Amino acid sequence: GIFESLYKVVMRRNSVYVTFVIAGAFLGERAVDYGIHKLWEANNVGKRYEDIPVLGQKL
Amino acid sequence: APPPPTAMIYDRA
Amino acid sequence: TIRNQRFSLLKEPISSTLNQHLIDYPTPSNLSYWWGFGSLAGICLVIQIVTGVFLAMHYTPHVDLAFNSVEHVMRDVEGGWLLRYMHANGASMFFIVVYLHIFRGLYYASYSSPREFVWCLGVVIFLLMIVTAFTGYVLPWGQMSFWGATVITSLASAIPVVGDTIVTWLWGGFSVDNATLNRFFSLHYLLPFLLVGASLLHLAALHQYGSNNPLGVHSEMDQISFYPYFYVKDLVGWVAFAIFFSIWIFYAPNVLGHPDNYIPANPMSTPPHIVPEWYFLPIYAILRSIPDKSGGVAAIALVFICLLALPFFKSMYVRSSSFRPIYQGIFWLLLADCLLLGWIGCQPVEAPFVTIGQISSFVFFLFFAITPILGRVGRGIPNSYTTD
Amino acid sequence: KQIVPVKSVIYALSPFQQKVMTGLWKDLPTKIHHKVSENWISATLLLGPLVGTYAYVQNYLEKEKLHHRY
Amino acid sequence: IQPADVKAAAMWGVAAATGGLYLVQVSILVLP
Amino acid sequence: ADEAEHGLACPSYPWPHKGILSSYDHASIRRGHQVYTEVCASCHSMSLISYRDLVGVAYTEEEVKAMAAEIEVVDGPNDEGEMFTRPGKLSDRFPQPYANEAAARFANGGAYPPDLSLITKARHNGQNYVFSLLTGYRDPPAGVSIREGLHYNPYFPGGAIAMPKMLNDGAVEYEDGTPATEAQMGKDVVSFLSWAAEPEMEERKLMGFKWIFVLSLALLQAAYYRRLRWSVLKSRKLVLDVVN
Amino acid sequence: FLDPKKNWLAAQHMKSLVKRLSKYGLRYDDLYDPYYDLDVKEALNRLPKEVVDARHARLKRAIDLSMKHEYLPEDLQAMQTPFRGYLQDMLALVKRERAEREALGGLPLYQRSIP
Amino acid sequence: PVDQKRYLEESCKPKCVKPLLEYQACIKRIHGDDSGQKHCTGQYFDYWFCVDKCVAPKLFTKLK
Ligand SMILES: CCCCCCCCCCCCCCCCCC(=O)OC[C@H](COP(=O)(O)OCCN)OC(=O)CCCCCCCCCCCCCCCCC
Ligand code: HEC
Ligand code: HEM
Ligand code: HEM
Repeated sequence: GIFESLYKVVMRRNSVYVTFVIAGAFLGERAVDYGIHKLWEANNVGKRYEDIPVLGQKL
Repeated sequence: APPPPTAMIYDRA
Repeated sequence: TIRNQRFSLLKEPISSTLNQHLIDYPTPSNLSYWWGFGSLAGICLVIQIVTGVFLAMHYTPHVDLAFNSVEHVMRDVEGGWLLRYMHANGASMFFIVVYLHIFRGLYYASYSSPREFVWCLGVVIFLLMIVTAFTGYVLPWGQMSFWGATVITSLASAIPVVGDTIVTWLWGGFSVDNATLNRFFSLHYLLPFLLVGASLLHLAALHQYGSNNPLGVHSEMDQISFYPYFYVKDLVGWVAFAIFFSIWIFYAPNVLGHPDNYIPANPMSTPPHIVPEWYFLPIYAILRSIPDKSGGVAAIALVFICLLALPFFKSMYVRSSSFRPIYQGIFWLLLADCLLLGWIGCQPVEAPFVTIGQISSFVFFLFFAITPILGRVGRGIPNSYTTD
Repeated sequence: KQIVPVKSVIYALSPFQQKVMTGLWKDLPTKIHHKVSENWISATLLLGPLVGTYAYVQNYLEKEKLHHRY
Repeated sequence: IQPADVKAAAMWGVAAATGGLYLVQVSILVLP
Repeated sequence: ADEAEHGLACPSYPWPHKGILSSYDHASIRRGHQVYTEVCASCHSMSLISYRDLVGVAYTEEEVKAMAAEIEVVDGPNDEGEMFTRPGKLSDRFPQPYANEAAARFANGGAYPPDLSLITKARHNGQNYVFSLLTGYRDPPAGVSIREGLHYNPYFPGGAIAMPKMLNDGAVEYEDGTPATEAQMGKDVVSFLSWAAEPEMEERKLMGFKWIFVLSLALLQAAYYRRLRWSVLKSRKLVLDVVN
Repeated sequence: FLDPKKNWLAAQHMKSLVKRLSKYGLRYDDLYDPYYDLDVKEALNRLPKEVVDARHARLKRAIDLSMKHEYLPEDLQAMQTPFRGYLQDMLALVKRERAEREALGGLPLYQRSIP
Repeated sequence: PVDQKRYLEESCKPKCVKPLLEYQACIKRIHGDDSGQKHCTGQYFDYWFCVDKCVAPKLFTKLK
């Protein structure tokens, strides 16, 4: 199984396990942040600061 | 249904 | 076993006390999650201490600078709104968790022998929490902060012979001004460490006399080590609490407060609705319900006397509420009364709330006055229900 | 703080030979029935005073306001 | 036993460095 | 009586920045800052918001620099001990219209126009209350004739408020040609005020969403961990040598 | 005192206690903690070893069931004697001995340690 | 620059005419009295509470 394969890969020495945990934490946090950012931008279209019609017309 | 006082050991003691 | 060569680090003298009292302490095998609430209260205290230190790195205890300093923390400091919301809502969750702790103790009659010292140290801890939260709430220096400080400190005048002297001495200068602000900042910073000491004594006394269980029975037959069996249970509790507290911090951070504390203190005008924080509301309701403010202070002292007098009751043989239907109903009625009492304290003194509060406080003391009667009758039970 | 032995015989199975998240779902209807039939009285004594007092308060406030309405 | 010990020490050092980078993400130091 | 004392209750408007995933309408924040500068800054003050707070929120940095250079503020002593006025920079807070509370009360008939920085967090049901207060300048009911020098406003506690009806149709000319009406002006100014009271709302909401989701996954893991560690105890069979 | 066989409320109370105690497979006397009174401790010391051991077995079974979140099977619930007490007589004798000892100038044979 | 709020409240005026009728009944009673304190702000509050509850979503869906 995939679980047994990945176990035989990264669950025989604790050092590799801790490195994998840290790398997975970083990657997962980045992935969740990207997903939430996409969701937020989809939900709040038009209201952003970057897309207001008079952003540079006061000058 | 419950056993009588004599049908055990701790109960008899 | 002669310890010639060392086997395990946990049994070495450096980690021996920690080993015993954290890893190897035998615990009843049938504990539910309210013991997790006790551990959770400990964690809330630690969170409060850490966030408070990092907040005090930016707070100015002067009357002319406190409010703007807090707004500094919210607007300018890098991730400072998180620190402030964590501190405030963490005070709220600390009180929520301690209330659940106390009510589990009441339900399972954990105050009974031999844990009288545990219960008494808990009462002292509750007093310390009340004082610390009050003096801390004075710190932001808003309308509610200043006026609540004024009222709660000025009700200390009810002492017969030395009331006015104590009020003036605590005020430091005929009012609740800058001197009181500095005084309260120093005391708010100091008290949590006494609270840590009290918590350690609390845990030491409990560890002396074991721990109760949902059955209230002797529990030295089936006991298991604290780690890992109850560490994982406490961990589930901690993660659930973290989700709850994160709901409060990020989405509804000002629900548990009043909007009058965002106005700078103005001792000239008076806000129309002066109430303490939600977790002082039951006590405030009792005190407000009983008129003749000297009587109110006496009534608060009586509340704490009753709380201290619970453990020292006469017969009280059967402990848990699972085998005490009458006491189970009495406890649920008391909890409903406490919730109603808390709700009354936020209402004005106009009718019918005066009648409702004067009934609710009486019912509170009635609960505290009818537990020995149940204990005596229960002591009378066994020689009547015999089936033979 | 001594330990009282009982003279039992205990068989236990390793945690890796058991289903770990199925007992929560095995008997949901029976468990809901047990909770309700065991705690309905306590629920009444808890939520009874609260709801009764709330109804009384709103009722009296309605009467008072309508009476003072010129 | 020494080769295994030094291999394990190096593995723990790699783990420690990974934890350090995770705590303090420094592309400023990574790029050169 | 008590009803007028506590004021007519404010409804629940569907604000664009309400919801677990909802952001400020930044165009509306810009419009609200315009209306505040035009009509509300004559009497009210903010004193908690710097010009740099508008950079990246409603205005671009050069626009904020020009706007700050418009006004002049007093700067500390020079090499002669004298005081002087220099055009405002990108760090100065919003100008104050009155010298102090006494001058404000004297100019506004004893009533002090409150500081507007935290106005929506300093009132119960803040944003709805502010919008209703601004829009609801109604004809007083029958036989309740209020004194001269005030105005009737059902939402204000007591019914009598000290500021006159400010928001009028066509009061300002919006930059982007949005038709200025009383309701639109009120919506924009309340959006701006709610941003001013809470400039961290968007970051707070994003953090809350991410961490509630992540901690929910953690809770599932912790529950599984506890069940796994306790399963050697809960599924055990013991023989005790006793019946009743 | 009109508890038994003449009070409907007392009959209901007895029914509820029987239900709960038989449900966990306990007895009423097993609810008496030795640490609570220090007279229960002396009574349990004086009781025969078979009775004390049966009490401990019932207590261990009850705690096991409480952990597992389940009750006795209906068969063992039927074969229950919740009120076949074993401790009341010895406890009363111990209390009476204490009563006379305090009545006429005697030190207590045991005291609670200050915690 | 016709006020959306005023137009919408005028449109929803005939939705809950019952509080308005009660308010008019008080108006007639007060006109008959002409000497007392004669406020009856309660009818005013009820009627305007109903209108405000009506004009809650429509206002913002009509605003720019
Ligand atoms: C207007 C002014 C006067 C106001 C007060 C007047 C009324 C006073 C009280 C009258 C009623 C008293 C009832 C006492 C007898 C209860 C009998 C009993 O225990 O019945 C057994 C029942 C067991 O429940 P269960 O196990 O679910 O039943 C299934 C059975 N197979 O057990 C139960 O259902 C448990 C019931 C517990 C009830 C506890 C509360 C009522 C009794 C004490 C009242 C004290 C009042 C003051 C203190 C209040 C709290 C602070
Ligand atoms: C000078 C005239 C103005 C102008 C141009 C504005 N306001 Fe208002 N305002 C003024 C006074 C003198 C007072 C005090 C009234 C009193 O509290 O008795 C106020 C009050 C407010 C309030 C507070 C209402 C309350 O606390 O219930 C608010 C929220 C308020 N003013 C807002 C506001 C806004 C948004 C304005 C721009 C359109 C504005 N005011 C203009 C005096 C004046
Ligand atoms: C600072 C707040 C508090 C902390 C950190 C705290 C901590 C603890 C801890 C760690 C335990 C042991 C674990 C447990 O049983 O849950 C405990 C038990 C206990 N606490 Fe507290 N406690 C606090 C407040 C209180 C209060 C206010 C009371 C009541 C006055 C109280 C009464 C008890 C009782 C009776 C027990 C016995 C537990 C049992 O019977 O199983 N505690 N407390
Ligand atoms: C030694 C640890 C602590 C320090 C240094 C500390 C320091 C502070 C400081 C500086 C403030 C004002 C900052 C602000 O306004 O947000 C504050 C506020 C407060 N503190 Fe603490 N505190 C500590 C522990 C506690 C504890 C244990 C409690 C009890 C729960 C508590 C309750 C409060 C409350 C209620 C406030 C007011 C919340 C508010 O700002 O609205 N503090 N504390």
